[PDB]
Amino acid sequence: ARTIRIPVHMVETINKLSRTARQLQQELGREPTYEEIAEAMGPGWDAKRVEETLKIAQEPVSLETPIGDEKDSFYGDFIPDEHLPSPVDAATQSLLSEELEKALSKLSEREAMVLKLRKGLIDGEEVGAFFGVTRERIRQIENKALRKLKYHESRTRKLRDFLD
Amino acid sequence: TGGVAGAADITQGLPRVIELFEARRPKAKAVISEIDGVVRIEETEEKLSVFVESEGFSKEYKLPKEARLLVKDGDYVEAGQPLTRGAIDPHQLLEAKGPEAVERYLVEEIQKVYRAQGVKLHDKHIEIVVRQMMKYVEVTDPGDSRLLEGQVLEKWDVEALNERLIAEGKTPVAWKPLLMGVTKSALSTKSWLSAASFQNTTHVLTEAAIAGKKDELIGLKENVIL
Amino acid sequence: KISTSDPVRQYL
Amino acid sequence: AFNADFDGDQMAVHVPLSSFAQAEARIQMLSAHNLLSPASGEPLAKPSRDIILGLYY
Amino acid sequence: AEPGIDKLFGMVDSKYRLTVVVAKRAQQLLRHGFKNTVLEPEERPKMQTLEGLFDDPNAETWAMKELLTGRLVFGENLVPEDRLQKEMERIYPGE
Amino acid sequence: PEWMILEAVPVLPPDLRPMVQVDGGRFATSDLNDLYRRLINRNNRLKKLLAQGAPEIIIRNEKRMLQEAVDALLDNGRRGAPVTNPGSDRPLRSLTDILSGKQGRFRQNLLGKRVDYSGRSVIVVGPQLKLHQCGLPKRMALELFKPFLLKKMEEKGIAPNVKAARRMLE
Amino acid sequence: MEIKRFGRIREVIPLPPLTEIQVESYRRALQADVPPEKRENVGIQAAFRETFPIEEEDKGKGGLVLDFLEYRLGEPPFPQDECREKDLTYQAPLYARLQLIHKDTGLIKEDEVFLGHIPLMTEDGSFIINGADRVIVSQIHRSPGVYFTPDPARPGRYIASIIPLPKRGPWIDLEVEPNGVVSMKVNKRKFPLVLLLRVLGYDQETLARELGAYGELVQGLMDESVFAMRPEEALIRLFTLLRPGDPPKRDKAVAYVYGLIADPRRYDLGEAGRYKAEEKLGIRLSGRTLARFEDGEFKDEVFLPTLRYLFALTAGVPGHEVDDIDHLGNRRIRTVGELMTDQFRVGLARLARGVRERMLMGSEDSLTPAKLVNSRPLEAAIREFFSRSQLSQFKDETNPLSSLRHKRRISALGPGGLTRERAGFDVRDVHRTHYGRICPVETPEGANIGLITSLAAYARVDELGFIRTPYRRVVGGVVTDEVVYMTATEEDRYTIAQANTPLEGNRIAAERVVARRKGEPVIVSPEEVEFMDVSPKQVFSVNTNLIPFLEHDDANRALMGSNMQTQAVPLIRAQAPVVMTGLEERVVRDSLAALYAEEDGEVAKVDGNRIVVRYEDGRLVEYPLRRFYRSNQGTALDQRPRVVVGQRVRKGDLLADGPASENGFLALGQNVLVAIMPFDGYNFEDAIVISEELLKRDFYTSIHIERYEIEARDTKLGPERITRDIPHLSEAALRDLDEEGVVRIGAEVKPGDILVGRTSFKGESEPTPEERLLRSIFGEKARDVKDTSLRVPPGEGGIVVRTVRLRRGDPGVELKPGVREVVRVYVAQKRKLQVGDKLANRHGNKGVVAKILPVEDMPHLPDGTPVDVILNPLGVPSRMNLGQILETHLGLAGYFLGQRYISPIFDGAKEPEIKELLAQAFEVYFGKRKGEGFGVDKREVEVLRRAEKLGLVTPGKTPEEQLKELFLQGKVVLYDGRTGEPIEGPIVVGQMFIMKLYHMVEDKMHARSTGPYSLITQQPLGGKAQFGGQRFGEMEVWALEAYGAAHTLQEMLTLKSDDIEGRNAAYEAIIKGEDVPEPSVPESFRVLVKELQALALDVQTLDEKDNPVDIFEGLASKR
Amino acid sequence: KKEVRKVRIALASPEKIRSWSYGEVEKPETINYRTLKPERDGLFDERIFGPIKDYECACGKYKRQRFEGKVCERCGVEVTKSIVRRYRMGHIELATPAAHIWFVKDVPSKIG
Ligand SMILES: [Mg+2]
Ligand SMILES: [Zn+2]
Repeated sequence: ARTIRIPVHMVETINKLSRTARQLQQELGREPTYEEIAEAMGPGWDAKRVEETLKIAQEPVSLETPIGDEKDSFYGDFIPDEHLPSPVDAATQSLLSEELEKALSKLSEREAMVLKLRKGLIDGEEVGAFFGVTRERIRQIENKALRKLKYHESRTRKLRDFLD
Repeated sequence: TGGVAGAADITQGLPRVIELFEARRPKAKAVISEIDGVVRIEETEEKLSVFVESEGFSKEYKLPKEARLLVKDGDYVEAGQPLTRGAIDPHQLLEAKGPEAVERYLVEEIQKVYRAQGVKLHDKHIEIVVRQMMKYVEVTDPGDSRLLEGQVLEKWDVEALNERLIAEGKTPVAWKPLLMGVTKSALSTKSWLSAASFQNTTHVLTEAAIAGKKDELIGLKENVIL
Repeated sequence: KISTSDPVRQYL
Repeated sequence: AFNADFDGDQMAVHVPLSSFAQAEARIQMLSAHNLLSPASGEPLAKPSRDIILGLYY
Repeated sequence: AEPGIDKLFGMVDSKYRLTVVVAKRAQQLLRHGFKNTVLEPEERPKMQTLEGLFDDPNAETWAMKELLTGRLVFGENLVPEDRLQKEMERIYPGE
Repeated sequence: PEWMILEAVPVLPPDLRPMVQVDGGRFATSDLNDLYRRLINRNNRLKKLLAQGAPEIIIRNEKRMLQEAVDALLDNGRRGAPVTNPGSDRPLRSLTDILSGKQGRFRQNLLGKRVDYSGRSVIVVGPQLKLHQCGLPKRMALELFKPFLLKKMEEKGIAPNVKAARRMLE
Repeated sequence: MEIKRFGRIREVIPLPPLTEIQVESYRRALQADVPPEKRENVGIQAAFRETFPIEEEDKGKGGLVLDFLEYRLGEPPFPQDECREKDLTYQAPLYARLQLIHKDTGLIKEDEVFLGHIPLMTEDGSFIINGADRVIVSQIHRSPGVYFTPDPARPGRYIASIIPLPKRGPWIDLEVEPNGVVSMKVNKRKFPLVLLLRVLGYDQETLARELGAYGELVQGLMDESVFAMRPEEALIRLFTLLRPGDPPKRDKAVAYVYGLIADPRRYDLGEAGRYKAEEKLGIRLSGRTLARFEDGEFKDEVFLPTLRYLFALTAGVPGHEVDDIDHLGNRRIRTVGELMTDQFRVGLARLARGVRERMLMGSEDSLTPAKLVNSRPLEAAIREFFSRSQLSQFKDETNPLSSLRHKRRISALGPGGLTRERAGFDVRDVHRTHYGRICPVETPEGANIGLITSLAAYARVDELGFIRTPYRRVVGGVVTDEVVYMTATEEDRYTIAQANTPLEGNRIAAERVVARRKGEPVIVSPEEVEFMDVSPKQVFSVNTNLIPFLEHDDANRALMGSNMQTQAVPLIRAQAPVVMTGLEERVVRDSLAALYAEEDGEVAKVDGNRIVVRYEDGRLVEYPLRRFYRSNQGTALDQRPRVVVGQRVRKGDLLADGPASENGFLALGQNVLVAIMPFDGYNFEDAIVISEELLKRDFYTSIHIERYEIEARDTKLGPERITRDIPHLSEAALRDLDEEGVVRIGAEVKPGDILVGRTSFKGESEPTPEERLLRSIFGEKARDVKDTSLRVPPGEGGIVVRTVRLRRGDPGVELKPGVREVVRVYVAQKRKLQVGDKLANRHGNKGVVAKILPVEDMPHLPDGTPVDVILNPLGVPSRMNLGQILETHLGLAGYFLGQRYISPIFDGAKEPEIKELLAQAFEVYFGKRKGEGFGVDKREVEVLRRAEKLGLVTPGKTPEEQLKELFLQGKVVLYDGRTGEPIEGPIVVGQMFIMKLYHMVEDKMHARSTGPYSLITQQPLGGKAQFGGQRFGEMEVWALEAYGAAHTLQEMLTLKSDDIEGRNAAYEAIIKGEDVPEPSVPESFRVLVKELQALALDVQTLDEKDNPVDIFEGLASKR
Repeated sequence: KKEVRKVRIALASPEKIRSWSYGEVEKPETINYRTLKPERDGLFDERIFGPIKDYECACGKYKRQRFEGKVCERCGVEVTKSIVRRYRMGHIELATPAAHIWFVKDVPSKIG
């Protein structure tokens, strides 16, 4: 029945929810606030629960639908896009990577690449970050290289203007 | 143009310019003279009648009550000459005085409208257009593809040219100059791309597909989609 | 033509 | 050329990005070059309303 | 209008050709270094915040300013397609 | 010509028949997807109907539906018109309707697309201006020629880099 | 200042209450102010009665009878202002008395059930649906009757038509095609126009002889005698003719349907239909429509008369039976009441539909309250009409006038069942009957022309929507002060004359005086003049009547003038016209701009916010004044007190002025001294040159207010907090964000400043590996929240004047789901006139400011006073509205004579009278000049020389005398200002009124560099802050195609709109000063190919030699 | 690399249906709410149509550009952004064939 599959339990759940809203419509003259529904439903029913179920109950909408004055309006053009780098972002990655690339070379391919690769290449482990050399040389070069890098980048201000 | 009422004879303004580009049978047509000969007229009560004849033959022309005759008992009438007063159907004039006549009629009949409305546009343009209304013809003596087919005039000048000059065996591809409306002229053309745009996107394709059509891109509409 | 009728008729 | 009067008419504006698009734009699309109409060999840079009125008087 | 546009038009066989020339000349003017010009000494390109147009304002305004002179050569097939870009990098510095 | 018959139904890409998060938490998907499910469900119920055992009437009955379905995605309305459930008696845009349609593809492929470096304002007579030129609001010019400006900012001391030159004008 | 008014046509009766159309309809609609005892039972009460007696008898157990007693609605949930502050729909509560009967002993009466909250009307005539004041526009269509129109294609004979609305309810037609058939069609198929008469009881003999003895067509009636010889059997026979395969036996069931109740309308049993009858055809009515159910034997006093008149229409002159459809006596105007009552009854049926189901569901007798009533239908129904109807719209309060006209305009489209989009030109044209009933100017430009137009001055909807234009009676050569509001139709039976006719009182004055019989201009004699036109005013609409010398302006351009006023923006320096028509007063008054005094008294306190007056009756009331309120369209509405402390007020005198009133008179723009000559090019086609001086004084200046709004949404990622916290960079931008979160009132906001701060979460579900490193490098511990803060959109903002925040514990407000909390920010801004703005006089001269000149050098008169605006002459000839040129002349007079005048519509000022005032003006101008000590310039003399050589001044007369002549002509000498030399030739100048027009949203010059993109279509899209690209249409493509713009066109198709990979490399290339790249394939192309592949077809691009090539870069090869 | 100089529509061979396709959409499973991810093999599956994230893979074994043209050992994801997710095709394998209405209901039944 639904476009977004819903387990049998959620289904009956929804039926009971609907039925209950019906008996509640019966006398208030006020389409029940999600307070009644909780009560009338039973043991573990709360406002967050009902607001949630009825949100899943609404079937989707036609991405293609006649909008405004149905003269010729199709709903799906109005939604923007997120993954795609609006030019502004492509330019970002260019300078960022070129400048990040210049700094990475004029240094020690040691604790800089460790933190560059550990952070920018795979996933986000000080100890498990450096090859054979323990934590003391990690923090040692991480914090001393990271600060010389930052303080000369403070001189020739290229990075300051937060690329983000 | 006009409205069915008594005797409304011509068509003015844009309405006409539509009746012209799109080859159409005017409201109040004018029977043309398929034959070039001499004139003869008759008296009886109901319908009039003009007859054109040469030492060879004569032809009967039914001219009902409303038809005001331009011709008189006595002189010559070239082929496709106005024998009734008013509008002329391009297909008929095509048949009668030839393409040259139709083309020449269309152009000038079109300018008739604009001239009368102050606009002064060069013939050239209307010509370019009309030409395309005859880019196609009809077949009656096959070679490569069966007879009843309407195809592009120059594309046959292609076939006939190489079939009689480079590869022997003169298989004359006999055709019949065909004139078709501006709408139709485009409605059916070489590139399906262009046809998909306006006609029946649904059909245009179906055919283009079955036949494995290679749209050589020439023309701006088709090459723009790309 | 129209699909309900035909099957209905079909098994009925 | 553009049938535009100033009772609130509004015109759009575009930009030639390629050095080519620019080349054509200012060579064969620039106003001050296309003075005679394609419809008639009559000019289109004709002194409109106010100019005549002046030059006439 | 623009300087000797008539003169220019006349120097080509086709209107649309003149456009391609200028555009391709302007292209090269920038890519290989902007000093790739044929007429800089005495009376040349110029802008007024200073007289600094001498360096890089409008590429084609130059192209046209040279083409109007008789030093450049535009052909259908003047010099073989790939050997051109090679000889030009070799002789014009500025990057 | 053996290909006119269908036994393998090409399915249109996914991002082209999105499933998206809207307002409040609403969602929105290309109608095409409800039609697709139509077919896939039927096609599957079919397989299982053959396997379970097969009483004739029921197998054809389904094959019929199936057929119908295969029309639906391709072109809706040529034979009956499919509807999303009670809400909108609307023809689910068929792949056809996508190409041609009221406001379809080749169609709006020629109605227009929006240029990236465009602008529009009220016009006003420019008496001293020469045919050659035109008066353009600097304020407009700035956005219009933004990237051309950015870089030119870097060529001068006004800004260190692009991203800078950007925030400089935000 | 003094007022002198020229025309004398005794204005016999004042103009009607300008909103009665809207006010009275809703009055009769819902008769709630008066007890159910009062007789007016149309509308609600009617719609009620119509569907209340629910008879449900047998299928199981029934005998149901639910009956209506009395309808009562009385206490509004909330009040007007509260309804606007909070999003609320001001509606009154209604619950009528109901008692359900039983076939078993017992009748339970469950008194009240409040179903349906129905909106109320403001005293002005406008509504308040959701936040914005809305209006219900009237409509037009074929009034339910019966007419005979000429047959379609066969030139032969015409056919009859019976029109029954509601939609459900037959549509009859009678046509005779004599080789062997007759045709009467209800739903579609045809049959003999006699089998029916036979059913009713009309036999061949009595029928044929009495009806068509005079009509030989009788022969087609007695033709199929075989069936005409069996009465009641003909009843079953016709049943059989209908087609389902129905039971022959159904005693009197279907006959009932075309009989008494449903299908035939239940409208008034006297006029709503029987009017169209007794006058047009037949005579009586024995029940509303052809109706009866007393003996089983039906009576049809309508079925025979229709054929009676077809035999009559076809055979000669019983009268001349040809009905011109467009006669207003054929077309009805639905007043608000009807429009609501219909949706109210539609709901009643929906209600009565579900209730019937519950007469069977309820177990035993206790089924009165909840068992029978559910308020779900009526609510949705009526609610849908006030908020979703294509007819109810936002009040257009750009200025009171606008908000009024918008209240009283009449549309075509709408229900669809009265007039859709297709049929046009016959309706769109100004029919003859439109006289005093509809304006012929008012309708808007564009496709939707003539279908939508506001009514006229004295136009009034009588009993049933039929605009009656008033016309006074003239018995013999005597004219009366008595008036008859006549129906479209009856207007034709008389010989009517125009008001321009020289009148001595009751005496007509000229033998051969004009009159117009029926749409035909006819020179009649005083003895034939049966009726006379009421006024010049009734002929047009209010909105139009406000034009000075309408008389001299091309009806075409006068339209522009009328619509221009609807676009007038209130200035903080309103000014009445130097020359008015006479309704400015009445407009402001009948519109609810200014605040008038109820009864005589004195004033107590005069605050800037209230005027508590003391009436002589021993009472005193506080009159608040909407200080600064936001109009739907963002124009200020303030009531500026004009009365001082302790003042004896006359009943009905302005206490305060409305948004645009100076002194109880309508005032827009401001009368400005203007020279009417050419300047450089500054006024070329339709450009206007303005004197800087106009800005020195706050002359054209107006206050706007936009209402920026932002919401704290509940994401599953975490609530979006609204806090002063703006995650990434400066306190500089946090200043005016004083209140934690909201911006401080009275702060100057420029484009790009935070109006409100909000914090949402960074990703969709997961954090960022790359952003993980950066944060850690300079400050790991960073708020991973995203800046989503309402900012000042480009364009402009002013100073914040009010703010609204609705948090968690809602008072009595409606917060949408997911919506945690809302934050409104009202901003205000002064708009001093500038080069981009457009101003236009009432005549139609519309134009834009092209240049603001320094008072230093614009045209100056001999005495140092210079002109404010310089209008181009050329704009006058082409267009034909000399009226402006006439205004300027009277204006010049009023300038020196320091007086304003009132020139009525066509009776107003006359060329001699103006030349007369000009004469007086010459003395103020030049008289003081004589005494002040000096005479005439070398300049002044010089221009005279060129003036006589011209022919404007009688050669040989003294300069002093010559200049008088020249002034009387409306022109004076003007010096350059830049040179001080004179402008060869006298130039007219004067006090012309000119308004400033409202700046639409589009106006805000858009401009987009890069921005969003649609999800499915990859073309540029805007919205909130990024402008959105411009459309490149086919017409535009060709433009380029025509040029050799190859690349430029590719660009527009690739890099600029759809080339995904294109636009990207594009930007970047530009950024690195790299000549832009060569276009990749357009997503339009790709989207297509695939859309195409989606269907069996295979589209493969090919090479030089027929071989593949690849558009989809590398994503199509598999795996 | 070479200019596109000719376009061509031609009929679809079922074997070419499959050639363009990736996987078979075999179940009406859009996306299941709890996780807004593609349900089973269904209409949106990542194997069938493609990954939904930049240069990165679904699970993340390989995450940047160095190895841009290779696929993941345990899960299949070759990458350049989700544009692949919008250009790839999947096919449904029909039990007992049916026919194109485009060819059967045009006026001239191309099959008739
Ligand atoms: Mg305009
Ligand atoms: Zn993986």
